[PDB]
Amino acid sequence: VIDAKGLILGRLASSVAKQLLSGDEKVYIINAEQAIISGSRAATLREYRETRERGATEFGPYFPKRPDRILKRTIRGMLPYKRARGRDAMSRLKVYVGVPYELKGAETVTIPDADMRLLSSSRYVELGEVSQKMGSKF
Amino acid sequence: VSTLDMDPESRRLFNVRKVQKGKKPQFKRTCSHKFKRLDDNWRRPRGSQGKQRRKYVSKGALVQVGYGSPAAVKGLHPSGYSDVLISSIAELELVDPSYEAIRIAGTIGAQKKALILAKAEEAGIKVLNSGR
Amino acid sequence: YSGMETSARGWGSGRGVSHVPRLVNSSRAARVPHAKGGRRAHPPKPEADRS
RNA sequence: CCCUAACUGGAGUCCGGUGAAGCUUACAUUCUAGUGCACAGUCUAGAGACCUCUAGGGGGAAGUGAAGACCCCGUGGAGC
RNA sequence: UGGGGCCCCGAAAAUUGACGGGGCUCAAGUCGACCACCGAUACCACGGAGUACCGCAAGGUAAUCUCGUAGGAAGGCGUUGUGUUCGGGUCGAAGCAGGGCUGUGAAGUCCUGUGGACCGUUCACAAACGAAAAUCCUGGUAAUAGUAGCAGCAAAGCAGG
RNA sequence: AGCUUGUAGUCCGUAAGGGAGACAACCCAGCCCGUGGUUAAGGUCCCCAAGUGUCGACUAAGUGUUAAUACUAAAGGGCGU
RNA sequence: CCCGAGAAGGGAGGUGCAAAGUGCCUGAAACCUGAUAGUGAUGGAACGAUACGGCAUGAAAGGAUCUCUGGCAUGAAGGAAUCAUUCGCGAGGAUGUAGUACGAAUGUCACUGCCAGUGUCGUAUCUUACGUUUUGAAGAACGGGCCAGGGAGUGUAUCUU
Ligand SMILES: [Mg+2]
Ligand SMILES: [Mg+2]
Ligand SMILES: [Mg+2]
Ligand SMILES: [Mg+2]
Ligand SMILES: [Mg+2]
Ligand SMILES: [Mg+2]
Ligand SMILES: [Mg+2]
Ligand SMILES: [Mg+2]
Ligand SMILES: [Mg+2]
Ligand SMILES: [Mg+2]
Ligand SMILES: [Mg+2]
Repeated sequence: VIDAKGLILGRLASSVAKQLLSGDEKVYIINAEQAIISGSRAATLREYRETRERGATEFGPYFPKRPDRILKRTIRGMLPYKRARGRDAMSRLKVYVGVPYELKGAETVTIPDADMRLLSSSRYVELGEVSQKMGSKF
Repeated sequence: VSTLDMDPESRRLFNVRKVQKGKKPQFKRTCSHKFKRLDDNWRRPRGSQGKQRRKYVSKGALVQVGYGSPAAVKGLHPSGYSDVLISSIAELELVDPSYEAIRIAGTIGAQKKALILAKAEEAGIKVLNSGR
Repeated sequence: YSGMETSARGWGSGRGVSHVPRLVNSSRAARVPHAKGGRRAHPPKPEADRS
């Protein structure tokens, strides 16, 4: 159980991907909408709106809108998910927005190196705001 | 029923050949599995663009003398006893059972093969093919 | 003239078959060493001197 | 033709009987971009994709038919 | 005011898409240095094979040998038959399907099943002597496919026995 | 001009294996077989084995994350830093 | 003798060492039908090479100090961990411990009954088929639907080595 409040998206995704590729633990990532993405808000929204409206309707990348599914997608990128190792790793990963009912009272561990206060600027937006501006309801 | 007369140098060479011919590839022809017209025997690759003739490591192993067995134990049976193809009873009088072992001819009938095996059992030569 | 007393001629191109000689009234190939019933390319000669 | 509609008979669709042919190295559920002899379903990186069947018209397979009939070359021909 | 580093505007293209992708902001980018590790068939070592030359032979040397198209040279495997030596076979030959063993390999030999009459080998010698391919040739047979056709020019049949 | 025509060297053609995402000829490397070890090129956040490595600065533009290169936009300007 | 409308055909039954059972010797592959093993309706493709596992087989031809699991002796190349000292802004280095413990392999003693192999499937790395024309081929260049058999340096005369 990883509390993703105030954590960088890529650093959290890389840490969780390596942990799942260690290959034993089911990892729950609560508060996925409160993850941080560095860079200016205009560039972040421009990249995410370009990636959202990319593919074809029969073939193209159906990039998600929910924050938990976007975080799941980002962790999916840093895995060999087309392999059996990657498939097992993605089956052993659950991402939630907010705190689900079965995780109330549970114990959490947050990544030290993926902290958002290690950054040295005000240029960031949360993953929840990017999901909300992509039209998501969460 | 005799002790194999193989010195420890030839025992080491025999075990060396056991390992190295365990690791030796089968040397099938290129693309033999794709077409049913092709056989399982080795034909040298000849096309200018073929990947096996270019010695791609993913395409197999080229036939070459580096794969050869050790010179001392080459041609020996996996039991270690040297092989002498016996096509008649007269070939049992020019072989000694201290380090060898016979192989009876395939076309031999029971009538003469029984005599061959009786003469080998009385003489002591090891026999690889027989019945019981 | 073993395999060679035929009067076959090729069909040329434009028919989808090979260019080998074929009979004047059927498509069966003749007279070449790889056609069925064709002449033996390089057969023994009675004028050879084996002595 | 604007602008297509309805109806008739024969096909087609479905059913019983009979019953061929043409493409085909292999695999093949694809889509994008790059690379590659500079026009890739098979390579590289991603994205999608449960399988099987029926009907549909033809986007693609640089679809099939065919040793290009245009241009050049041949110390190749023919006719004039 | 001059000389520099990075960045910015200048900067518009046609299927959705390319830092290889995810993503990354005192970096997971750029610059000046540094440390430790990873990572080849290279290098080292061990055991083995082949080759080159030398040695009568055992054997000796090779850091100064081991990739390879056109091509030259050498040595071998296989089919059919002749001379010659030695043979196998109804107590089951050849051939055929699978498998074990040997050999770098060509291939050889062996075992299981079927078969019903011939088949090899030593030393030499000959060839109508080895196929994966020629829009190759002959034969057999698929996929297409239970599909097209069995309609257009004369739409012809139904009841009873 | 990934144009055409030369010259010196080295390559592909006829060149494996390792690495650049793929890459005829770019880097290591020229290669008999098996095992062990250590390195070359290049890399060490994940995909991917090994650094969320150290020191001193820069960049705020997702610029960049592209040795060579047919694969990488200029002149001009900036009281951007 | 039975079924069948049946001089078809099928079963039962018999002749024959053997159905070899009327283009009938052996009876391949392509192609087709059924069974067995593995996998299978979440799945990525030159169909394979290498290593490790699951399932099935492993009777013959393969192993019986052979297969599995450990101790001891000698151990090439390489070479720690831990601890102490000292240096270094730091990551870390040097020195000693120590060329120690270990380390491919070569022997020996216990221990065990499987192993080599075969079929299929999965996991990890690598490979875009073959021949040809090509400077360059996986080519959207040419050839092949598949299988079997046939299919290409031969003789005379003359010159040269
Ligand atoms: Mg004839
Ligand atoms: Mg032409
Ligand atoms: Mg001319
Ligand atoms: Mg040659
Ligand atoms: Mg053929
Ligand atoms: Mg009708
Ligand atoms: Mg060069
Ligand atoms: Mg060269
Ligand atoms: Mg290379
Ligand atoms: Mg050429
Ligand atoms: Mg043939």
